[PDB]
Amino acid sequence: EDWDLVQTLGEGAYGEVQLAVNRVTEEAVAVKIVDMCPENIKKEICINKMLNHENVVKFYGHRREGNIQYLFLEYCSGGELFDRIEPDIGMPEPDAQRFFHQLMAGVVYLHGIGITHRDIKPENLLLDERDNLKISDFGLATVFRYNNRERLLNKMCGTLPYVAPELLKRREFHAEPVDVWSCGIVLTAMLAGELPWDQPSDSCQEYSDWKEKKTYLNPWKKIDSAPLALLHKILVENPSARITIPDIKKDRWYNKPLKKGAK
Ligand SMILES: OCCNc1ncnc2[nH]c(-c3ccccc3)c(-c3ccccc3)c12
Repeated sequence: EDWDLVQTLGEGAYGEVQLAVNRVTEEAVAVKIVDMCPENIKKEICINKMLNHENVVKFYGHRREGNIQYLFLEYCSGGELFDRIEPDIGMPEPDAQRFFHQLMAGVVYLHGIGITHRDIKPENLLLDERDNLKISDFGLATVFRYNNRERLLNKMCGTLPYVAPELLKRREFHAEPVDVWSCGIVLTAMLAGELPWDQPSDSCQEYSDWKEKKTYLNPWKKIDSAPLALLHKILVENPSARITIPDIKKDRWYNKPLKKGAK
């Protein structure tokens, strides 16, 4: 089945994404369009074929079509999580907890099959029709485990506000703690409506304030003791002392009843 390109959802750097609706079955699917150094897109396709989870953007197929590559993907009519975050306020705590539960479920899945996303942020977290979170954009993703053997990462990538301090300070570093750190920055953004720092370096005043436990300053003063205590465990400088995902599922705020059922 071939598809018709109706509208443009959003032009994201490398090219554009379009709402491709078939005119027979009316099945809606997003379509990333990248103009082909084609090791970035060919790696993205292989990793996408491995994926199969409720909190990850599904990959249906692809088409070389001469020079223009067409990644067919799951359509998410809700848009980005970025746009559900009101500046300076964040969102209701119950909403933030549900999105965090779904984010952890998706990140647990990826880490279980040996994949790290490497650029988790509200802009890459899409929402479907019933507001379920789905991790998207695996163009920076890579294998950190193969045949039950971990491999350290050496490539610096991602986004500076969301990036863990060890990838700026160390030549090599574990992949999983980096993903956990960025999930913690996403949580901060959901509960405060702002990012805590430009980068986690010692040459950044805001980061140094956080290490000195000065939680009377923004954004920490907007949060609340329960989720803040979880943030104290995630945003630990040393990745070996940093909390893991199994232990995040045992956290008090993570298991606090807050939100009601379906409407
Ligand atoms: O898989 C990541 C590719 N992008 C997408 N994939 C799958 N479903 C999607 N819905 C969207 C989208 C939905 C509502 C409004 C705007 C965009 C987008 C979107 C496309 C470009 C930029 C940002 C978001 C999208």
